Amino acid sequence: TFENMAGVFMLVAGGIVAGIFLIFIEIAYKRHKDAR
Amino acid sequence: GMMGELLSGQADMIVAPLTINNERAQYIEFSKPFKYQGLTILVKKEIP
Amino acid sequence: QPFQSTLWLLVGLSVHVVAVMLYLLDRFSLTLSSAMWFSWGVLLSFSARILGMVWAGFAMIIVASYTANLAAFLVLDRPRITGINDPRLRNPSDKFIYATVKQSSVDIYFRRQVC
Amino acid sequence: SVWVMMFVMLLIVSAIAVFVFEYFSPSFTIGKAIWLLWGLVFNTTSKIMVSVWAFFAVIFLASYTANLAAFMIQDQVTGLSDKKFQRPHDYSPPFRFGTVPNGSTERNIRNNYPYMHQYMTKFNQKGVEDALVSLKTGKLDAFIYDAAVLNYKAGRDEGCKLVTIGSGYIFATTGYGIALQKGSPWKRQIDLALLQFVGDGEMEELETCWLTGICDNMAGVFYMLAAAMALSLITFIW
Amino acid sequence: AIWLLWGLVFNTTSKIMVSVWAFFAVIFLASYTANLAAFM
Ligand SMILES: *[C@@H]1O[C@H](CO)[C@@H](O)[C@H](O)[C@H]1NC(C)=O
Repeated sequence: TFENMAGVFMLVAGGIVAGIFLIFIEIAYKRHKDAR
Repeated sequence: GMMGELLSGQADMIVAPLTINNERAQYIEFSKPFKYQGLTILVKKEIP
Repeated sequence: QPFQSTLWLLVGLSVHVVAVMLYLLDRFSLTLSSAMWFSWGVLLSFSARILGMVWAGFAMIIVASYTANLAAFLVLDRPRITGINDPRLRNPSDKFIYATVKQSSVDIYFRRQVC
Repeated sequence: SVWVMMFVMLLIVSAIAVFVFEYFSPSFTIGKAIWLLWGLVFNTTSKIMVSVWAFFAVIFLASYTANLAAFMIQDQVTGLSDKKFQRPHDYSPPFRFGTVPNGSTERNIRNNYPYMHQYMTKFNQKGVEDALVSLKTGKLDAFIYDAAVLNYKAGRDEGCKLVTIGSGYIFATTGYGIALQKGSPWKRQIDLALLQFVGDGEMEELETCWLTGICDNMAGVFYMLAAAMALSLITFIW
Repeated sequence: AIWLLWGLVFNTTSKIMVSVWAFFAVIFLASYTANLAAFM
């Protein structure tokens, strides 16, 4: 509703979207590092 | 305007939201007032 | 704490009635003071999850009410006198006494001034 | 729309970590997600992304509480169009209304509500100042008189307990002025002077000379307690 | 005792009397922070 609330609402979606990809790539990076 | 039209004979009775002034009263008679109001300042809304 | 002293007992009653309900719930699937210890620890799992949620809500309500009361009282009380423009001077009762020294400029000013 | 926003956000955050946990499985069922969600408020390398969100939510709730605290720092009859005036006998305490006799508002009331005399006669007084002491002692409920006198009485009242109804409700204004006998030619000389005095600011400066005057949490707690009791009883039943 | 004292701030039957004191100190520090915020 408020400007701060709207900013938080817009930011959390982008944050979780970025975090999903970060976790997906970090799992692969950790697996590759463990394999080596 | 309206006072000139009344003085020229184009009109006889004035029924409009017209204020009361000394100059207007010196030439045009005014009846009892409808409501007691003043002048205020209008400012456009400002977003927070 | 003079901030609505009659309402402070309500908080105690609320934090006291929860203990017996918690003990009864525990007995219906930890005898004397375990429930009180757990309640005070969480104030500082189906039914248990709901109890934790309502305890958190109680704590949030209490802290929000305390902050709001403090903020309101800091400005509503313990923050005046303006002067002649104050209408109470034109109608002075016995609560406020206005006095000066006789045969001075203040008497002359009061006598000369209108209203 | 904060309520719907949080309602749709909790559903998203109740699975944004469940999907990750399920992907890490090849840990138990949705109970872990519920425990983590309800322990996140107040007090595995994937927990940093939820810890930062928890800190942001703590900041948001602190800001909300501060805003509510800052907002928290800033009734009677609506007029003569209420059924209580028409039927004062509906309630056990009778309404005590009256005014001084041989006045001017009595005839105006008669021209509009001629049936009010039966109650006016039983509460007539012999002075305007008697109404104040009658109200203080409970002998009367309200005083019917000119608005200007009531404003002065409210302004000079001790303790400011007396106040006009509403935000200065005025009905049948018909403001008074200087009277003049029929056929007097001085009307055209006096009306212009009075209008000039009004428009030039003499009234405004002289107003201060004489016209001087001085100008829920319990429900929320009860509702929250009722909701908590309802939740407890429905949980016990289920 | 030192560890308990330093962990008492923010977040055996004798711990009730220190837990209540911790809660009172939390209330006191919250009031102090509110007063400092309002002083600005
Ligand atoms: C009102 O007028 C009547 C006329 O009969 C008189 O008897 C009465 O005393 C008057 N009351 C007041 C308050 O002047």
